[PDB]
Amino acid sequence: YANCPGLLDEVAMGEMEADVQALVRRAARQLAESGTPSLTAAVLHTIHVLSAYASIGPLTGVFRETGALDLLMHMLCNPEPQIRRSAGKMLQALAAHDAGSRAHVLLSLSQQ
Amino acid sequence: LMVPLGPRLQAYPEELIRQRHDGHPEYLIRWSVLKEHILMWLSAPEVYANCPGLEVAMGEMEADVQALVRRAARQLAESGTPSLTAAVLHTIHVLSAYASIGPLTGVFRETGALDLLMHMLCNPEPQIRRSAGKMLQALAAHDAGSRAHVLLSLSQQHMDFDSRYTLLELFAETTSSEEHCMAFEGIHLPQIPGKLLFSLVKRYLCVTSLLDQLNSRGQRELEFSMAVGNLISELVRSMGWARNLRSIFQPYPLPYLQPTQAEWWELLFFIKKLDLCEQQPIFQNLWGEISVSVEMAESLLQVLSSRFTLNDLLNSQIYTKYRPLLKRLQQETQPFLLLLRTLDAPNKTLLLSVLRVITRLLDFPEAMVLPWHEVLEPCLNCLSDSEIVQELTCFLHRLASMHKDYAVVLCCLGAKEILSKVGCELRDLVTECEKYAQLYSNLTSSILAGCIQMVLGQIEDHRRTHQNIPFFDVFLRHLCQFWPLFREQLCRRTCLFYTIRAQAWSRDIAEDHRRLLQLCPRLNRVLRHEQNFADRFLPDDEAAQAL
Repeated sequence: YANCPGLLDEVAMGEMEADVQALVRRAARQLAESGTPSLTAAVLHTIHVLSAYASIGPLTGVFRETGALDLLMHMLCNPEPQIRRSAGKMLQALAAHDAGSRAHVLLSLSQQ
Repeated sequence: LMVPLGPRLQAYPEELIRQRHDGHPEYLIRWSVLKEHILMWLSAPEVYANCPGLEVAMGEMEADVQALVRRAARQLAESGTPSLTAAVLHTIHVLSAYASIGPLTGVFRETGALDLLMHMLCNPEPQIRRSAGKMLQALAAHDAGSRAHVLLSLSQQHMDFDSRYTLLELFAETTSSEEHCMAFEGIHLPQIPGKLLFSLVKRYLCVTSLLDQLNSRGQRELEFSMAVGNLISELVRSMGWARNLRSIFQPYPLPYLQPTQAEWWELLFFIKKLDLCEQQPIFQNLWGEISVSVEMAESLLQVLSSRFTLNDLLNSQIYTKYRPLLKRLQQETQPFLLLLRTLDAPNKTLLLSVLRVITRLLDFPEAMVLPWHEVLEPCLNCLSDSEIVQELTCFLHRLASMHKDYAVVLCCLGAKEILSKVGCELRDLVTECEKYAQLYSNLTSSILAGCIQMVLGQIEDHRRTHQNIPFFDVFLRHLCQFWPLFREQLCRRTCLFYTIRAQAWSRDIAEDHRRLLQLCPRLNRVLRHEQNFADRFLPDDEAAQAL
């Protein structure tokens, strides 16, 4: 109020969070099925969709709330190199929103 | 697979982008060149020859996009809140993310999203407008044709020249596709005034839309013919350059060396140029593949010439082989060229008469038909006699006080620095708006490059057709008489095309050895077509030998 006062519909946000939860479920289903390149390409498309979902600013609380972190970590341990790079880009896009997600992600990534 | 392009140039493909006389699915692919990157259209057998390697979720995402658009309808209908714009912005983020997927383009177009973009056109929020532009850019990345359609629906809406400039600049920024992306020339392409730019932009949009939609077939023939003709005519006019106009392969008899429709094409184009009242009698007298006699063509040419831009046709080749002063200058724009040349020459009597005449003639607004602008190059480049210099400055000032479009034309001419070097109010005239020269340069260069892309791509596509767009001779000839750089582009294009075809033929022949007996006539036909191309469209025997 003293220095800069001027600087002072989430249903769709939560809906997209739940939809991303279903999408991550389907993506992990494809990851368990990642023995055929068709499902691998579909999983890459799903990961692109997941990143686009991650492009939001304020919904990081839901993004972690859906427990996407562990699924993403498993995806980083997948032998899909291009998909691994894409997931890394998605995590980096996530990083600007919050630091704690990144810290926990890499920290769990270390204990392998 | 590595493609040997040149002594230092090599190439290699990147990915499939799209699909489509074959009547079969096809594929357009980009190719990175290591020594920029090129784009090409191939066919599935040629794909297997050269590029061997390269579901219900689509339905789910389509339902998501449809429902999202339905929600965004209300998200935009309630644009009266600080949260309204932000929710619309989030919706736009989701959309532009979705439309970056190939299949989503048809869904968005089928979703009536043109209505959404239209509601975005009237955006007082510059953030919302630029976000819609970003969405359109993503749509163009998805598919150029859908982007053309959307921008046309935007164009489907005498508006303010400033508003016109705003809309056109937005469209130029948004539609800077990879095709619109092109190499800077580095050589002086002359100034392009504003209204010419707007008209040519409209024509280019028409041409691109028709070309994308190309694939009875006579409809496609007429569409491509009319679009290419109008574009070539407008580009020649705005450039104004129309006022200036043995063995093919060896360095026994050659079977290919031993062996008009385009005239009818010009005739039909001009008959289409005639209005309904004008064109109807000629069409009735005629009553796309009309067979005629030379006398019939002469009669049609006379009938066309007998009624009424006309001087532009008078400067053509088909005419060879087969307040009153303002209207007069309209009938003969070459008289305007003569006036400009007369001013384009010492003594003070001639130049004084020229200056006084221009001043006393501009007083009548009837100059709207005349361009009155082509001279502006030397009026600032050359002029420095005291009275003469004052007269030139006052003439520029009068032009500035007349038209803000002509003011922008002088702004591109950079009259600010010169009038600062000077008898100075013209500098203040130039100090009206200095934030449009980048727009002028960008739009002009991009449009010229786009036209060159169109012609080169058409020739490449015809290479498989082996069978005439109006005035195409004029454009390629003017570009033929720059030519080093564009010639480099042409030879690179031909090299890639023919390498792909040759590898395809070799792969086919490897299957069965009986193929060569049928192979020989194929080479005959190909070499014949190349010889025809070289004979019709290439002056320098050295150029033909290089090709």
